[PDB]
Amino acid sequence: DIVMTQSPLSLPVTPGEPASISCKSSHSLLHSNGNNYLNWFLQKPGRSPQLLIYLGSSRASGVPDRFSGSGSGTDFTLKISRVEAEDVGSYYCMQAIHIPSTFGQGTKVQITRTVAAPSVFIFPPSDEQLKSGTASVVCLLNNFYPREAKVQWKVDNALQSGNSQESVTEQDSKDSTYSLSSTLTLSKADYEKHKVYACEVTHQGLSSPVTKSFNRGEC
Amino acid sequence: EVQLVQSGAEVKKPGESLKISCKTSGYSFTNHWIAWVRQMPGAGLEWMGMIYPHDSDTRYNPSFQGLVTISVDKSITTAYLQWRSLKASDTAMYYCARPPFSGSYEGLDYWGQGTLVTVSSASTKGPSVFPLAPTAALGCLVKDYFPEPVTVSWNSGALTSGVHTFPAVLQSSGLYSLSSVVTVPSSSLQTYICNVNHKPSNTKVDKKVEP
Ligand SMILES: OC[C@H]1O[C@H](O)[C@@H](O)[C@@H](O)[C@@H]1O
Repeated sequence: DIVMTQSPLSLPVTPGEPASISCKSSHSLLHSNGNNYLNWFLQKPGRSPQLLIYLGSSRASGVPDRFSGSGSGTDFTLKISRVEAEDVGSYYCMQAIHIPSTFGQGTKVQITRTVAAPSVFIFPPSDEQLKSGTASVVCLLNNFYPREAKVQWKVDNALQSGNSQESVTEQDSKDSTYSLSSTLTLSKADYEKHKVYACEVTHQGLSSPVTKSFNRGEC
Repeated sequence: EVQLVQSGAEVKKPGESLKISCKTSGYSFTNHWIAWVRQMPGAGLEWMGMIYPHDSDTRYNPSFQGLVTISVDKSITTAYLQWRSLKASDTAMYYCARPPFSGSYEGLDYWGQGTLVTVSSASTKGPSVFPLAPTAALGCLVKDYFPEPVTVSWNSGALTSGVHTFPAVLQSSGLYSLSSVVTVPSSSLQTYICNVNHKPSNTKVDKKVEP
């Protein structure tokens, strides 16, 4: 099989600036008929791949003309002339000269923006859930940049570990930020043994860590 | 307009057969190859094989040959992908795809929206939906379901700005959980309703989120 090598696998870039991705095949994609059987695709989060360039250098219908492809033989390049915020996603090359068709591993384009602090919100467990004997405490970090962020749970000022999980959204297509949720899970029995529940957030956009908290039962 | 409309998400037991569908419209069905592509969760793309519907000519990836069969039904312009005996490793998203032009295979252009296949011994479990009560922030916690996926919208799709629906997290219980949040003007606190659908369990919930 033909091996497709993409580089870089991660590509930071600033809107307005040019960007370019390399795709190198182990074998020539140049057909006897003169065409290179190499297509480029963009796969945005939660969507199916979409054609950008086919047969080496033909822009597909509807693709903005800031996208272009070039190359021949084994070395190919996708070039974005002026990156937009909406271009975040993963980019793939695919060869169609040899069965089975094979893809590059994908290049994840990350959109650079200014540092942005999270807005932090804490949510006590609902009365409905507490009926059932479990307590989920949720801390939301909204619309921040860059992605690195530390969430520290504290119960009666005791540092928690091993009882929380985090989920992070993909970069927003308009403002290029991330959001994160952390869920602290305790049994109703453990939740009722304590009063102050707090999540402390550390992030580049914050001069000092920010703590949101509540007292159980008080509102 | 070209459409590749794939069948819905599937949960099957190991050892079972499975056939998923790709309903095409908007173009000459008989003279365009249809290819099938696997995407493992958060991974890349693997080409499985393809079929030319006119004469059901097929070409397979040798690593999938014999494990799957591709076929068509011209009378309803539909292509199929079939496993004789599902394995846990077949849990993945599957796409159908079509080349830019009729005739000889030149690569791919149009892609279907994908079909999620989950191969599991476990029974389906519907979520419990709990409120995250309130710029203010509010949302819904969709807890303890299996298999993926769930969908969440706000106010029947009328509220889209400021919504973040998080990737599901797999909990130590072996069940998924996810949260959906929205930021809204503090002054309104308007009626806010999260619409949760977990089709595998016929679970549908419209929770009103109030302070
Ligand atoms: O990011 C540019 C983007 O423009 C459109 O909105 C999308 O539909 C994609 O097809 C394309 O890649």
